[PDB]
Amino acid sequence: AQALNTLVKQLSSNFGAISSVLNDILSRLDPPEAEVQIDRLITGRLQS
Amino acid sequence: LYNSTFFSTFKCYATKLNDLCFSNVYADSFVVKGDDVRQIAPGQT
Repeated sequence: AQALNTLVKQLSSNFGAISSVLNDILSRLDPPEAEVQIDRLITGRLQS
Repeated sequence: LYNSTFFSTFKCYATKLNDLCFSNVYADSFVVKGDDVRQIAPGQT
């Protein structure tokens, strides 16, 4: 149970990027700046 | 308003027309210098 509960809570971690919501950086940043920051949350969520 | 070149910045903190969906939105109007438009920006303390 508490291995899943770690895994769900790390959705909301920023991993050093701007938001942990991809609705935020896609609908606010420039498309070359969105695609660098959305590249950062992918690897961060993968290590979870 | 945005599709115009009579203006100088349109800087928002385009994605700027779909990010614009919130509550009471203001129109804070004031007279700046060109060295003061520079600091109409978040922070700039």
